Amino acid sequence: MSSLPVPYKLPVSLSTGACVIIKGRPKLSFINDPQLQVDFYTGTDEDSDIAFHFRVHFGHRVVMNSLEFGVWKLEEKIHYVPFEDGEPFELRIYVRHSEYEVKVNGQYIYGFAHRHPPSYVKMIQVWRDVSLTSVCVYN
Ligand SMILES: OC[C@H]1O[C@@H](O[C@H]2[C@H](O)[C@@H](O)[C@H](O)O[C@@H]2CO)[C@H](O)[C@@H](O)[C@H]1O
Repeated sequence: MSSLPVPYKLPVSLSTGACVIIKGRPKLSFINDPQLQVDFYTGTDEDSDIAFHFRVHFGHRVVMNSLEFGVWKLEEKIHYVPFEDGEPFELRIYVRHSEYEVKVNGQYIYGFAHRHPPSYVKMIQVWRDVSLTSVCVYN
């Protein structure tokens, strides 16, 4: 029941081989339609673009996208992701040469083809209805 502040922001540097590990817990029950959002920004300003947007509608679906010149682009969705109601989760995002690889709770979930070079990602924001245990960037 320790937590980072939410919304949480940190500066980052991403390269091939890097891994973002996010651990926390939904802060509300699923019947309350809670959400989790992770945004990889290509700048440090409020109005910077988002190279990778990962949004969990707990109990319903996951959507992924990018924000480019202020426009949401092609939405990619996952019907089922194994987040458990009331349980802690572990989310990992690996930076590969051609895609981000998304892992949740020991399962491979998705490969998101890059739309922007990861070298341009400058900060990450993790927010909405979560308590956050830790946000680590490796390599
Ligand atoms: O694509 C990410 C983007 O989704 C918007 O919401 C979408 C919603 O996901 C979709 O089911 C519906 O058909 O259209 C909505 C508007 O495009 C969010 O508004 C936005 O914040 C992003 O999360």
